[PDB]
Amino acid sequence: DDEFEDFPIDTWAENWDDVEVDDDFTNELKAEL
Amino acid sequence: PSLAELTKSLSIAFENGDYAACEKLLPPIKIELIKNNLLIPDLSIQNDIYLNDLMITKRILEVGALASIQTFNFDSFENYFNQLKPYYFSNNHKLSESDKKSKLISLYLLNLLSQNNTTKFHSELQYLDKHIKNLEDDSLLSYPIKLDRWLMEGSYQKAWDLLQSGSQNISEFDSFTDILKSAIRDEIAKNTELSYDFLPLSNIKALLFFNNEKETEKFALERNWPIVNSKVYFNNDQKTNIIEKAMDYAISIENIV
Amino acid sequence: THESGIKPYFEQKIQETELKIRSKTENVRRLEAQRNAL
Amino acid sequence: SLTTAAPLLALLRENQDSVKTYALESINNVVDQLWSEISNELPDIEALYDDDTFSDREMAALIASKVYYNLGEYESAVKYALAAKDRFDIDEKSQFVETIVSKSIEMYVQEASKQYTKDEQFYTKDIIDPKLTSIFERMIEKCLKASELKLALGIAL
Amino acid sequence: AEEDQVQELLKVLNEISKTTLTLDPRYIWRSLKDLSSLRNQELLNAETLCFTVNVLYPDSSSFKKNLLKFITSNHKSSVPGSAELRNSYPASFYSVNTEKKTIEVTAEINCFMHLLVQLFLWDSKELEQLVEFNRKVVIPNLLCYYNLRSLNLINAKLWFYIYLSHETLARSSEEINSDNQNIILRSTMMKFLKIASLKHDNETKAMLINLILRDFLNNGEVDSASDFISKLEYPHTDVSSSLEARYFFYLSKINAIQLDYSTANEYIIAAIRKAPHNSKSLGFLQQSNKLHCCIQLLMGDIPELSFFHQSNMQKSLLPYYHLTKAVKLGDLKKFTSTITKYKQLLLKDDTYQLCVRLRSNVIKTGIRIISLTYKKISLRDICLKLNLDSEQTVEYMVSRAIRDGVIEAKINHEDGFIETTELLNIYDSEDPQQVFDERIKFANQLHDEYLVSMRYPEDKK
Amino acid sequence: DIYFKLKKLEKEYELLTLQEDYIKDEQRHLKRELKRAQEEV
Repeated sequence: DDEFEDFPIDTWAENWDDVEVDDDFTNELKAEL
Repeated sequence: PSLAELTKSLSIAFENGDYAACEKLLPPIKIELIKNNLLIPDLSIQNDIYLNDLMITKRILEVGALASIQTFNFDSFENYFNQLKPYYFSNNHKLSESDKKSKLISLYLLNLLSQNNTTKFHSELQYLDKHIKNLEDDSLLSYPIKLDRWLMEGSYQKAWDLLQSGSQNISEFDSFTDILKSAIRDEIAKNTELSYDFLPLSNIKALLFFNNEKETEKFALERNWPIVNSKVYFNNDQKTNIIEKAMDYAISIENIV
Repeated sequence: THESGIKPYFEQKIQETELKIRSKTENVRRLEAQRNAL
Repeated sequence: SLTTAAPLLALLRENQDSVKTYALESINNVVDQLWSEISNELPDIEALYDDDTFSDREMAALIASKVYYNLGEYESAVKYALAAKDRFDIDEKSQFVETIVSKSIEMYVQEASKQYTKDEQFYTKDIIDPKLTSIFERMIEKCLKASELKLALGIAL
Repeated sequence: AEEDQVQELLKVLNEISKTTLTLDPRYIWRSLKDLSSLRNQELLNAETLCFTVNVLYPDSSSFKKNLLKFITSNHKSSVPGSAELRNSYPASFYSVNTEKKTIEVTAEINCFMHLLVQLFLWDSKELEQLVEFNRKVVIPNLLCYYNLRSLNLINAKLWFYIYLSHETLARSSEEINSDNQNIILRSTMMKFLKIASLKHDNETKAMLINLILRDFLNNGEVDSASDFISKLEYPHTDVSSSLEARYFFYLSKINAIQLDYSTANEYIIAAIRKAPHNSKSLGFLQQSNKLHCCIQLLMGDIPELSFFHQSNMQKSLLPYYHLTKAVKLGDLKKFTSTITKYKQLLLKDDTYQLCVRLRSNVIKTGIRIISLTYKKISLRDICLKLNLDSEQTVEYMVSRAIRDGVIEAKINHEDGFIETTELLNIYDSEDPQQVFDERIKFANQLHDEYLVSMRYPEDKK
Repeated sequence: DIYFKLKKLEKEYELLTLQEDYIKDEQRHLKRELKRAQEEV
């Protein structure tokens, strides 16, 4: 059991990727023509 | 003679551009430098009398290093920088100031890049980062760092520009222009030997950053590329497999048994 | 450390032989266990 | 003091005997802290010792022996330290002296065993390297002065 | 309340006292475990160490004078008490010095008292006189004096506290003589390291190697450290797993800054596996995981974006998470924005030097993305999708990339198209041979150590 | 004194080496005779 006092604790003053969203692409401009 | 007149002569010869005269003057100085015990900045003694000659030794070594670099004496420049190392990289505020510090360190880093010793370059870059605040802000120190980063990326177009734009900015890097440009050119040649097939020589002349076709053809002949109609065609231990591995697996299985 | 002459000789060699004794005694005890079981 | 051995190392290539002597003297007192960088160019110090025209080859041999001893090759350190002759101290309080003496007597015992294997009658008055035999004899005489009769007899056996 | 603390301390010292008769490495490991336990609740407190020293150290012991000077220079409630209790305590607590025919404090006992003094000063934030003690007592009088192989582990923790206190004082304050002090400390530590290696102990050499490496890294000197470890062997015997983890982490640092990323990754994974996962070890684990992430990114492999959602380590990996996202998307603008934003946090972890080197890898992975999804792609479109400049820069980058392993492609200057070829089937070459050989090696050595550990209860059966 | 301790430790080591080689050889021949006895029974 070592306290690891040389390395201080930093101070502060089912999932993989899919971090972006496609939103409403729709793209009805093709349907315009 | 004595130290002071030797320093005066060294300074005058440097201001006159007589680098050979400076290189002649240096060996006499070092004997009395040793006699006065000034070469090693002894940290045990903090007497100001000892300190006042430390910047004199700094000046002497800086002139020695510049005389070496202007006389194509990279080895002697390395030796003088090593002798200067304790003076610069120390907490001694009176000792660790020099208007020529950035120039000397940048010259050392460019020399390290010229010897294509990238490991040494990165290690010393970490050293200088830890020992100097705001490393990237200094343009003179930024020069070798930028030349390394843009070379690692591959944007030699921004690197060959920097080498040609170095010009008078520091006025000492002109001694290193040839070797760095040669390294850039041979690196680009290595890159092109594997990527392009049937590359016209006219585009090669500008791709390799050359100036006239004759040097391009000579360089291609040095690399042994055929020049058929100016259309360069590049063309171009561990263990016995199966046996060794299977036998070793059998040995490991049966030895422990 | 300090001292020199004959005494450091025998002290160091005794230390080396003691380490050899410890490791080899452990190995011998393991081997004896397997031998006795078999 | 110094944090890197390169400052004093740059002197080791130069020509003037005075700067070589000063560099060898300075490195000897600080080789403890920086054995790695000094060990990087060990051929240079070895060649300095090899040259006969040098006026301080003994200190070069001693410093090379210290570097080798710090490395781990104790036999080469024993070989070089004996070649340092008078420069290699025998009575100073240091781990280097104790370890070099112990390894020297290691080698002396092995070589004398070989000698008595082939030349059984005697170790012979001069076959062994004179420096090693002299060191062994001086060490056992010193232990005799300290009234270590039993250990002296044992090591002689 | 002082009485119970004194009795507990005396029980601990008796536990360490048995080694003088046992002459064995045991009875000190349990002592250090109980010592950490005592420091956990501060049961050593204060004014009880003074009582213990007064009733234990005889006046003939020169160490007692300096120890009393340093623990408290004002408390003078010198209790007579057990002043006659000399033969009452077991003889393990003393030793009749034949030189002067006087009893004296046992060597291990004295070292334990000095260690306790170090611990009390460290846990009272009294750093100045802590470093004064470091430079005045333990170094010049204790460590240089006891040439015994039974001390061992005591010297390791003592050295650890010496270096830790010195570094904390040096970094915290700002003086001008710290250079010579640091040089002297490094020289002393390395001399003691050589002495310990020659005396053939194991824990002290390992701890001194760790301390020297930490000093080299904190100073910034790297190449000297790289040559230093290359000419030494870190023993794997009697060494606790914590020391191994420390050494492997520092070795990973050293091999990482010098562009040896494979070795750095292997050593950092070994360090991660060799470290305790208790809550008290969280800081070291976090500092190692940051570097593991940096090494994985720099080697080319993109870390799986779920270990960023780990335990309490998760709150500090956010800058590295954004960097990983920027690399995965291969966008130089986002990478530059993240680097500029978290520059201070990246340098405070001493990884900013490593992280700036990621700029090349961003270009490499961008070219990999635009070469895996484009059999034949116009150079202008490559430039646009790479957010870059005129055709020449793209050509230079591509020519660099294809000869640098990645992008098994081919460039033709006719009309700006990089006609990349297909990928050779990996299950047609000798690479699976190598992968399976590595796996078999690991499994076989694992089974071998498994059997060698299993074998002992056969005798214990 | 010290020399006697060194020689005694050397003798103990050498005897122990004898013991180790004995035990290894006996392990191998116990394997052999175990197979033989299993067959004989």
